[PDB]
Amino acid sequence: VASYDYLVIGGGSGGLASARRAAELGARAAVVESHKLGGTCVNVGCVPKKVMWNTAVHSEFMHDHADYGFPSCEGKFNWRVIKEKRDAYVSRLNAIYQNNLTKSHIEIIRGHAAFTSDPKPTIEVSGKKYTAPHILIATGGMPSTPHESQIPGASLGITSDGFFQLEELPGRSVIVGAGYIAVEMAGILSALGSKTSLMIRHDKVLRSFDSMISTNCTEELENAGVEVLKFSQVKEVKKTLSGLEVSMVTAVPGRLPVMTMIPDVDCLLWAIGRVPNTKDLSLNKLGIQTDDKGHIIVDEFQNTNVKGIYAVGDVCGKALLTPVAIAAGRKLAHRLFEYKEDSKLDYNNIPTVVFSHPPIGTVGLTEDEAIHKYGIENVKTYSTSFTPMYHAVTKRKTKCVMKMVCANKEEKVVGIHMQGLGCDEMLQGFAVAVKMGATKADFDNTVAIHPTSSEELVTLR
Amino acid sequence: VASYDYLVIGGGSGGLASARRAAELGARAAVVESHKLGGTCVNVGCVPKKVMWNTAVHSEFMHDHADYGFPSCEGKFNWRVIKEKRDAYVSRLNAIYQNNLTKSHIEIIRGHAAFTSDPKPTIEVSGKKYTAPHILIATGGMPSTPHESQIPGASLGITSDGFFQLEELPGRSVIVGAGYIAVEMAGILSALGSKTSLMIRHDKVLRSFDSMISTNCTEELENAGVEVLKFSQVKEVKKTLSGLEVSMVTAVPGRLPVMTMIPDVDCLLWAIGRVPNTKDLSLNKLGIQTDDKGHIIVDEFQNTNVKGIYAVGDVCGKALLTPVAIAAGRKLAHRLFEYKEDSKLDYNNIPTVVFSHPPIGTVGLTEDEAIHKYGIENVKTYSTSFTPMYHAVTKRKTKCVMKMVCANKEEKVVGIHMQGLGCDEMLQGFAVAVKMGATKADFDNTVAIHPTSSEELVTLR
Ligand SMILES: Cc1cc2nc3c(=O)[nH]c(=O)nc-3n(C[C@H](O)[C@H](O)[C@H](O)COP(=O)(O)OP(=O)(O)OC[C@H]3O[C@@H](n4cnc5c(N)ncnc54)[C@H](O)[C@@H]3O)c2cc1C
Ligand SMILES: Cc1cc2nc3c(=O)[nH]c(=O)nc-3n(C[C@H](O)[C@H](O)[C@H](O)COP(=O)(O)OP(=O)(O)OC[C@H]3O[C@@H](n4cnc5c(N)ncnc54)[C@H](O)[C@@H]3O)c2cc1C
Repeated sequence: VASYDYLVIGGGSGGLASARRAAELGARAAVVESHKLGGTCVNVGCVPKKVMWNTAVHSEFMHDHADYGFPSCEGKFNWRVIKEKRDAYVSRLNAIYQNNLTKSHIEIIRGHAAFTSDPKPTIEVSGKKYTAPHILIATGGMPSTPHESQIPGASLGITSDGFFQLEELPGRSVIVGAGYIAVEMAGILSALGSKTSLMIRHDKVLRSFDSMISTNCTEELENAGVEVLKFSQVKEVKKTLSGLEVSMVTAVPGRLPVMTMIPDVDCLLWAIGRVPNTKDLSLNKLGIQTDDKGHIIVDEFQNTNVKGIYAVGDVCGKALLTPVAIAAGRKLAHRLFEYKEDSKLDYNNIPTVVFSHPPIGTVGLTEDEAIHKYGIENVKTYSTSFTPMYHAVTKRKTKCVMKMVCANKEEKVVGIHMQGLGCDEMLQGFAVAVKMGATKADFDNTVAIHPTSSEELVTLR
Repeated sequence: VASYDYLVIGGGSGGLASARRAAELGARAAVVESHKLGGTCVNVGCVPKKVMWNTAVHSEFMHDHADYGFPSCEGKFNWRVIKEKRDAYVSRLNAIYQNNLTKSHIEIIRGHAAFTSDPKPTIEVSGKKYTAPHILIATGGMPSTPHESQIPGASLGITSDGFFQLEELPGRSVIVGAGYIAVEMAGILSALGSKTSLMIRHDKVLRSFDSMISTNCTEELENAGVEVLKFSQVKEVKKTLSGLEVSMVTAVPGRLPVMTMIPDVDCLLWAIGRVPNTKDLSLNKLGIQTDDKGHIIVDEFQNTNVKGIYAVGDVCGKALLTPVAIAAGRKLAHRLFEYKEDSKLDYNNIPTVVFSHPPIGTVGLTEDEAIHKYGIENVKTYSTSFTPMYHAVTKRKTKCVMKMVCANKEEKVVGIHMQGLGCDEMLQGFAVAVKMGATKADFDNTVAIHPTSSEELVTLR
């Protein structure tokens, strides 16, 4: 039984981040990974997605070429040209991450880990046993898919994982789901040329975001050529002579339901949710607490109900973002190996960017959350809607919407929500400001940068 | 002699901003303008420049089309197509600004204003006299040009004003100057297809910016095809049979000077400086203080040496930016008509974006200024240099450089400097943070947004 100071299960965003900071602090650490280092983000997440988003953005701007005095671009997009370059980039990143580990003297145990029946917390990878006074579970999650029992022919559709395996652009695609992953996929496919439909259970996408955003995003999707099928869901899917045939039910409130068949579908993409990767961990062997979805339960310090065992990242089911897994993993390493018992991550004011077209940026409370926390009487919001200067000379147009949520008489900025060109790189700084507890006065007393879209946020009235 | 509560001379950024805020406070105001409302920024500055920058950005991205799986774009840029659309946009803005004035009940006195010999401060516009207890001078400035006496044939070149009158793309252009206007002009002309040369007196451009920026910007200019002629200056210009012939002297330190002739130049653009517009104001009639450049001297409250007379904007020669003129103008209106005697603009931490390729963003002190203000021992800087993810799949590359200047043990962020894709919309928020007095810890405790370039600033080490 080989012993280490720190055993990290899962070589993804949180695991690697935690292991590397620990090693820096003098801990003898080891990382267990059954697949490719970098985890979900690097291999089938953030990275390949951003590359594809940059590709879609190229398509959109190509539509404006003539408006800007250039000759019209004619071409059909060649998917496998970009797919190959994308795959290669991911390969380079994998090699880099391995190198980072070796340089830090972190041992890499290749294989699938599971807890043993042994008294003191111990795991087994390929017959060999390993243990440590501190063990971190950062196994992440996977795409959720419907059961054939509930939706016949469900296994005929793909998930976001399959999306990155596609070698050709699907002629016709149907995406099911209304979360950020669904929105992003629909946006990329549509911009690249696929006749795309997005099937959502209600009337708007991203319903957990501020109402101004969900409303605006749904509209922009439609303006971009995406067919948004509201109040609908798949009843069954079947393989026809040429492609799939999707049977769906549309039940608009105050109306009679109606069944519809969508034929000649080349790609059915399920983007309905994520499930934690805890099934084959043998967590029961140690009695580690989980909820009914399989998420590991942790306190504010990432502690599980068992001493010496922690969890961070997607596996805990809260704030499923790479930077959050990373920050939580680092804060943990500092608390354990630098003995800063107050070291933990504040899950409030975590910023998010959704790579739609245009992109969405958000941080803090939505107007509704602020109203429930401070009371309608104490919440004031400021907002604006304009057409970015970039479209002053184009026939095609997109909008830019911004909303600031303030609380109390001091007008503390508790939330910022926006969608528009450049909003993806615009958010970070304001997020710092909001984390610092800025008030509207602080924003107002900052000289604007002109001409930009960002200056609108410091000149709201 | 018609009397008002507030008389504003100049209908540009600062003048209009001040007049409108004053009216809001109940003041009976009037604005004197001899030309087009909107001033320099709207008519021959920020606006038309940004439109042209967006056009140049289109050209750059078109070079990457093939790399992103699209068929190569072939076309020659058609200048007058964009010039006409640009002119029209400026026309719309002019109409809008006039409307804004009327709606606020601000009187517009068309004509050139000058102070009279009259005791109490009075001005005359087209024979009629006007007065007020408070008069604001916001006449801005104009492009500086060499005297024929010093540089023969100087009048053969154009200024930034002339640049916006160009109806065709110059085949060969030479820009003289090393400030932001020169850099921007060179960048646009070069990207649009003109064989461009930038003539600078020393070895780098933007020498008043942080050394990392001036160095990087000079390199990027060269990588973009701009011929940077260092340690050179024009000796004389003459009109030949086809275009201009520029005679220049290149005096590299530690070398013998050498004269060179640049033939077939279609456009010689002087971007050497700006002179204040105070010459025909008859300021002497009231003994208003100015420096030897013609700039009106003011205290921290925009007061001139004469009671009841103020000045803001480019005419005062400090921080020549539209947002600064606007903020100073508004702060003044609040002090005068809302009686907030402490109302004034803080000229520290004013953010600036230079629309180069890639764009530059800066706010606060450069490393050298921080060292002179706090001492080498108390100044710490953090920086990084990387290739934006957007170029992971392109043959063409640009870099992204970022530098954070911290002071004292607390590591207060006193300066942020960067250049790279997206930096134009990235700065505003960090500027708010810096204005609030953030420390490196505040930046470090803000969760990153991934994948973006902006996340690099909150993960510096
Ligand atoms: C399509 C999509 C796009 C996304 N885009 C973004 C974005 O753009 N920005 C963002 O911030 N987030 C994004 N996310 C979410 C981000 O990918 C995850 O939040 C992040 O990867 C979670 O980090 P993790 O450490 O918790 O898990 P993971 O990264 O998933 O790593 C878990 C690792 O554990 C390994 N593992 C599992 N079980 C064990 C075992 N029993 N033993 C050994 N190894 C094992 C898996 O192989 C894997 O590598 C994206 C998610 C996806 C699916
Ligand atoms: C090429 C260039 C690009 C620039 N790009 C930017 C940028 O991108 N962002 C930025 O922030 N800044 C930019 N600037 C600087 C910005 O244009 C000025 O900082 C800003 O216009 C100054 O405001 P002002 O109120 O002081 O003067 P102005 O805008 O110049 O207005 C002065 C007004 O006074 C009028 N006037 C003058 N004399 C009198 C008189 N005797 N009576 C009656 N009317 C009269 C003039 O007609 C004019 O309209 C740019 C400058 C230029 C030249």
